[PDB]
Amino acid sequence: LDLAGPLLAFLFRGMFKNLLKEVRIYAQKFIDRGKDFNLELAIKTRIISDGLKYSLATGNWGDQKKAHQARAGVSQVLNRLTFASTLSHLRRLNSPIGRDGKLAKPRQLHNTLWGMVCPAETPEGHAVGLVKNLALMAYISVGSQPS
Amino acid sequence: SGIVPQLQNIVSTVNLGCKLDLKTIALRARNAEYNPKRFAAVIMRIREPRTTALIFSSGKMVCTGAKSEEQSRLAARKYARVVQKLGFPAKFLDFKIQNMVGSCDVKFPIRLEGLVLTHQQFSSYEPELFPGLIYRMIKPRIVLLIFVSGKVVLTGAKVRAEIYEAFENIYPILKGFRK
Amino acid sequence: FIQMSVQRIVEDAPPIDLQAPPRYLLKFEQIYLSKPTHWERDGAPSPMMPNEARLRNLTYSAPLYVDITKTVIKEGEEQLQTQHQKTFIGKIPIMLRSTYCLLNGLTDRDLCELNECPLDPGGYFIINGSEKVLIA
Amino acid sequence: IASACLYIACRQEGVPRTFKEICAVSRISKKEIGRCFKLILKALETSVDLITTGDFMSRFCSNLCLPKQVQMAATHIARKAVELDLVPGRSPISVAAAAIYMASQASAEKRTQKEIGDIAGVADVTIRQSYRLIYPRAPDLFPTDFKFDTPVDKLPQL
Amino acid sequence: MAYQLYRNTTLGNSLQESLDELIQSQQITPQLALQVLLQFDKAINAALAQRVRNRVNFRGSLNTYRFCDNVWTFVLNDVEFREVTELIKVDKVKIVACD
Amino acid sequence: GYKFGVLAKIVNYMKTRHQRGDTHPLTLDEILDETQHLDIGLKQKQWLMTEALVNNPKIEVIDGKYAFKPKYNVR
Amino acid sequence: TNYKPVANHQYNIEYERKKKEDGKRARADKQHVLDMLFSAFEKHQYYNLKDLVDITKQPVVYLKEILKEIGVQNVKGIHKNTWELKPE
Amino acid sequence: TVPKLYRSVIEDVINDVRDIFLDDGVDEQVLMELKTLWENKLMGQVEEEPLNSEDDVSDEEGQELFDTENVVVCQYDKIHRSKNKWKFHLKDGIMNLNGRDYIFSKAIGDAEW
Repeated sequence: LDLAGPLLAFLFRGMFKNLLKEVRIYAQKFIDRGKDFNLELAIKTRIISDGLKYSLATGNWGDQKKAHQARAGVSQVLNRLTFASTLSHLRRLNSPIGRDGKLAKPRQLHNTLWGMVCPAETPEGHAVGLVKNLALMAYISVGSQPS
Repeated sequence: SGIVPQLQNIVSTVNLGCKLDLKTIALRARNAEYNPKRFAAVIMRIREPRTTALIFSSGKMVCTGAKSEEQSRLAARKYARVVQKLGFPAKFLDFKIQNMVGSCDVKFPIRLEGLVLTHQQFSSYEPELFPGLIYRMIKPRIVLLIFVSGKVVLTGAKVRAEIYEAFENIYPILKGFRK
Repeated sequence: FIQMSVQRIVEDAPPIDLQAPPRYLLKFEQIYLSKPTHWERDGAPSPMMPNEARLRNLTYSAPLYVDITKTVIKEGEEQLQTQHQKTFIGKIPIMLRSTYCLLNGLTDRDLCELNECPLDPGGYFIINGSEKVLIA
Repeated sequence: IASACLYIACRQEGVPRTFKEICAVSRISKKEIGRCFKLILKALETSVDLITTGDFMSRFCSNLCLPKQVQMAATHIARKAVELDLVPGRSPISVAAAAIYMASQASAEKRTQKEIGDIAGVADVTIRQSYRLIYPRAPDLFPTDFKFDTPVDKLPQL
Repeated sequence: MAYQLYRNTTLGNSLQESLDELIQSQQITPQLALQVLLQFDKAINAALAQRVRNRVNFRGSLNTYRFCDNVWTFVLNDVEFREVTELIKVDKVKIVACD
Repeated sequence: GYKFGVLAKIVNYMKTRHQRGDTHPLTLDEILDETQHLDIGLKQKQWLMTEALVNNPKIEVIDGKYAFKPKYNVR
Repeated sequence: TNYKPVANHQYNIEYERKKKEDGKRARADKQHVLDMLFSAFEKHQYYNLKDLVDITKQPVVYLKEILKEIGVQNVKGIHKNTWELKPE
Repeated sequence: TVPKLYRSVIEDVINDVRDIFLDDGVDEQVLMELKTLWENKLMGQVEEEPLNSEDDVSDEEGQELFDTENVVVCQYDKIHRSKNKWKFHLKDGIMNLNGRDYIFSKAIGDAEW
């Protein structure tokens, strides 16, 4: 399960690579010109600010120009209709279909969801079995170094 | 008004009507300095009129530093004669005063903030770029530097009458903004 | 992500090597985050409360700074190493009620003073005033 | 052109940034921004209201981590000094920095001359000159309802 | 084919005179004399930049100046040379500089 | 430098000489003196004499000497 | 402490100072320029206009006029059309 | 002090020309004779075209013709003038004052024109 952290870390490296690429391009122009470059001016601050903001604002992941392959629906407006709907939305699990989902049907309630995903909560309609919810005592590991 | 601007600098251009070798002039001229890397003209200076003249290979010369029209022409003639003495067929053709600079004091402080507000269309007051106030006179094409200390500098005039006319126009305006 | 992944991402980025022949290097070492801040029209920074972000349609973002060390070699057996401490590089949206949120460790009474519901669980972002939840 | 336009836009919105502040964010020098600044006004036939000392007090004081009372006193001192004509011809930014220094020195949060110069973009020598002009009238410039951590009579002299 | 500054000096004049004397005796070809002068100019130029580490000061009045081929020809009148150890007075002096 | 930086000045100097109006031919040695190429290589003297000063369309061989070719040029 | 107000960036004034000290290239006499061009021709058959400017250290317009007077440019199908120092 | 510098210069000069003398094929005995002789010698004008209306607008032109006065040879690192005064920033150089030879490394000079 890719939670907010790992999802955000996926964006940051793409946006940080653009930042490092941008300073390389900016510095190369001045170095070739023969004059030293100002580091503060070389950094484009809008790359990280707007990149992270844009993905969270729209739910598209990857750069804006790369919306063709950008995953959609990761970021959604929090449901504030009731407190239960707020709690459920913050524990919602998504199962993208993509190519992998085609090979085996993930709508069915698998045996292994016991204690991890609620067996009853799932939207009715096209999204049956694809959108899931954590069980109350279900925990998703945040990761640690195996050193 | 009782105050007459004093011409501080006179810039005039004359044509000697003959192509000149800048290298030769520098080697022979007493006070000439030539540096093609820095500037493409030859800078020569004289003491009695206290003026500096730039000499170009095309034969045109610009004289600056003269405090009066008579001095500028006399200084320009002296430079033209000096070049002639160096073996060139220098002449004195179409001598013209290109710019005149005058300075004067109104003998009272001036509120630049009020002046620019009332004359925003002509006044550009930017203390960050320059402490003085840049007033661009219209009827005479004269640019005036008005300062809080009261000193007024007039520039861009082609004839002495323009300097006096410009100061006459601006003096009542400055009087109204006395501090 | 904020405490470890962002720093690891910056640390793992290769140093920028540029050749003219003077040579230039840029190394990013330390990452700093300030509390979510909003800059007024006059440019005065001030802490941004989540309710103000919701009301004024702001993004609950924290400034991000990185320590950058620059070394320049001009083939003259001299090396100049200049470090720009806390170089602003962007703003990270902050998940509410997280360690880097202003509503961190505040007691329930403190939250009410800020017009925040103590029963509110947090775990979302305010992006242009909209509360955005990241679906796993 | 863009840097000069950014400077004009800040002036037109009532939140001026000094030419140095705009230069610090642009590769263009302050000299060239001023050159394009004047040309743009002629081309557009527009004008910008003259900046005042209080146009920078909020940004400067906030950037200096000074309390609100110090900012209020700094604003009052700078406006009063201009009203009294204690600093004729001085740039508003220089007066604002000097006014901030006087108010800062009179409170618990004290900022050195170098600190104010860096945020204000004004050399400590320039701050020293403006501060020396207003120091004699320090009790008059300070707001009447101001609490002095350091008494006005004991303000730094220099 | 060099800077050729110190040729017009007492040291330079003596070397030139000596070369002429040898030439009159057919002992050295004119090309050799030119090579010797070029080597001499290089040697003196290096010697001055290396073995001269003394500071002096002077004041005076300027009468004439010139600048051509990156060569100054200042002509000063009533120049007073001030040094930590000695002071000198000269009515007129010509300064030739290059860079 | 060698074999290339000496022959050019002979042609360039010769062109300037004609502009003064001196139609009189000039010898190989005579031109070398005014071109500061008296130390030219021995095999360059013959190469210029045999190839450069005859193949060029601006060199006229007159009474064993060399003169400019203003007749071919329109004057 | 970021983007602190500054009258001019340090890199800019240093570059400006260097350009002022070096100064603009002057127009040398044609004979001297021609001699340098011919002398350098021995080193390599062909030269680029930009590279040739550095060697001769002359104005581009002035250098081009001198080069045009004698030299010509040949179209090469490998990189681009470049100047050839041989007049013929 | 000055003579010692001259002798050191001679040592550098002879060493510098040794390779040249070997290269050109001239006997080394020439150098020995060269030093000997070197040491001995040392020890309403409406119409304005005419410019003749003014006469004697120049001073004596033989100032540089003689050059018999003291001459200073130096190298300049910076020379600037501000409307009245010429400031000279001259580095290592040599001077010939009243026959005596003076050598300096760094010098500063202010003059009025």
